[PDB]
Amino acid sequence: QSYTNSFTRGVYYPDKVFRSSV
Amino acid sequence: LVKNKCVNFNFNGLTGTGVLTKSNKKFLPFQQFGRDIVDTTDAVRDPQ
Amino acid sequence: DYYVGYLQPRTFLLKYNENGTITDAVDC
Amino acid sequence: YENQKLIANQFNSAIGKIQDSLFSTPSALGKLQDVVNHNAQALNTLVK
Ligand SMILES: *[C@@H]1O[C@H](CO)[C@@H](O)[C@H](O)[C@H]1NC(C)=O
Repeated sequence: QSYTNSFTRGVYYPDKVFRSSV
Repeated sequence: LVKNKCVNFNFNGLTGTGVLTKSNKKFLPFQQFGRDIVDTTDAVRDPQ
Repeated sequence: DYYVGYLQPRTFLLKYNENGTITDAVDC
Repeated sequence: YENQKLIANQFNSAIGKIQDSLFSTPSALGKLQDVVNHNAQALNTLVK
């Protein structure tokens, strides 16, 4: 019934690949 | 599984040739593969 | 007491930590 | 033959100023770094 803004939420891991400092 | 030998591998459908040694990298308990800036498989976890 | 949002096809730049943990993603 | 000492002092000061200028400014050696970066970028694109 109300409205807000998503500051930075909603980021998930795209796949199952490990990456280090990239 | 053999180590320190140039041996073809078929880890869970991932196929290639190389030398398989011990890794000190830390994996989150959902990641299977491992890449780098060049985007090549650098480290893989044992399916077993 | 909950929020609902819809996903759209975007392009994102993600920064992985040495221990491969996503920190501070930036939109495009 | 008349201003030998003055000229020597001027040269000595100039060489020190050159050393300080090279030490301080990091963008002086732009060309060599650009060549290295271009080669690295070409190799990275080729492998990618
Ligand atoms: C990464 O892993 C190492 C080793 O477990 C740990 O010491 C460190 O705190 C972890 N996190 C960061 C951000 O370095």
